Amino acid sequence: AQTTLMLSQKSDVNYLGWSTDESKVARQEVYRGTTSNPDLRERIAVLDAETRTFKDADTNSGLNYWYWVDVVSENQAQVVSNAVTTASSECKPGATFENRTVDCGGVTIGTSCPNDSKPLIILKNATVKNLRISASGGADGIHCDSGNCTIENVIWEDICEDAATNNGKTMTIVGGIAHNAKDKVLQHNSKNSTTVVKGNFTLTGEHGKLWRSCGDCSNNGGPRFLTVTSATVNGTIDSIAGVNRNYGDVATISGLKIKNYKEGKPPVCEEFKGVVKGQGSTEKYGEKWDTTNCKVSRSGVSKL
Ligand SMILES: O=C(O)[C@H]1O[C@H](O[C@@H]2[C@H](O)[C@@H](O)[C@@H](O[C@@H]3[C@H](O)[C@@H](O)[C@@H](O[C@@H]4[C@H](O)[C@@H](O)[C@@H](O)O[C@@H]4C(=O)O)O[C@@H]3C(=O)O)O[C@@H]2C(=O)O)[C@H](O)[C@@H](O)[C@H]1O
Repeated sequence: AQTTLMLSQKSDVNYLGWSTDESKVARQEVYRGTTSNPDLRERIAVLDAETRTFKDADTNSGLNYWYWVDVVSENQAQVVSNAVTTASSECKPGATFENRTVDCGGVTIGTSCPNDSKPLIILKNATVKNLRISASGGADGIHCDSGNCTIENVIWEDICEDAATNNGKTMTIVGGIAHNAKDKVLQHNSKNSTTVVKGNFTLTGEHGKLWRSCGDCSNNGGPRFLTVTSATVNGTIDSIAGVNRNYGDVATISGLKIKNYKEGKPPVCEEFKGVVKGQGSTEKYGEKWDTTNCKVSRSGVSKL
């Protein structure tokens, strides 16, 4: 197998994002050192088998750091990633991948962020992994335009418009770090489709919503589904999910951690009235728990 590791430095905190193709994961260990020498690294954490991200806030600046992540299987096999520090050619803006998995090997891409009224990567029943979207060249992020798409270990240094848009059947977010400065992270426009969030997808900075079933799209309708099983918001966010109840949307949220979380701060699942473009405006009903459209108990959300 293989483990590909990437690092994002935001607000004096080091965020690690990795993808692994190991099958029966038992645990994952994070190693950190003050030099390049792997032999001098030390275990600063032993994590569970599902997370694909890690936050190291116990670092002092002025000092460079090297990181490695060791993915261990049930058969105790150890798949150590490449080193990342604070010190393929197919992944370029405007690219379209179809019916395959493209490993971007941790490269950075971007164009620019327009000022008016443009997808960076379009996936048609495909998967993209180990990709970093630059701070200025975000455009309209990643578009899943058909079939099942997986966006694995993608780091958004900043979000220009939308981080990822589900215009397909199923959009799965596995791990990844999404940063934004003052917004829509996951935009869902297709109908009879699902958006899955796991691998502890992490949002940092300032955000609007983690996920929003389009409220006023042209030819709007539903149903649209969201299933969050693992995610973390280490910053401020207006709300987590926005469902159109009149359209049959269902948001199921568990395994979510939020920095300084408190009832209504921020609201998690909110119900709206969806409208067709031009035929009115979208009104917010409010935050809801354990309803037909908002399937999330207070047990599924906790303070980071
Ligand atoms: O004509 C189209 O179909 C259009 O689709 C894409 O754009 C999407 C929406 O059509 C567009 O109006 C916008 O919508 C978002 C959000 O999804 C929508 O619910 C609404 O959000 C309101 C409020 O305006 C926001 O500021 C915030 O407070 O949230 C509110 C809410 O009810 O949740 O308006 C939003 C917005 O204006 O950005 O973006 C949608 C998107 O997928 O990005 C295409 O991008 C567009 O070109 C066109 O094809």
